[PDB]
Amino acid sequence: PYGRGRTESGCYQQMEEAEMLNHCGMYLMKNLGERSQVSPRMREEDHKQLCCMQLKNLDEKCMCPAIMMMLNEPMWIRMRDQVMSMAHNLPIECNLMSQPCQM
Repeated sequence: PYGRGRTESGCYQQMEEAEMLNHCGMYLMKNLGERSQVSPRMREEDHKQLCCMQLKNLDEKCMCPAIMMMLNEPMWIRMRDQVMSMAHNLPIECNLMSQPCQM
């Protein structure tokens, strides 16, 4: 499902500047803390192309090691515990972190 590859600050720093896994996070963070209570039909955006977008703006080497740091930003701590697995196949189905970093 993942790999092992540590390194100093890099892609992460380029991530905040190009918050790639920030919008795809809201979709996963929309049930992590949102008044499910809904009078009308429903309501909920979908940014799966805005993440798969900037994710490309990043390097193919930032599509695995960076993600880790993505869930370390000032918006991914405990609520990310869910966006962790959710954003584990989202970036893979895009070929971002499919299986780049291995053992």
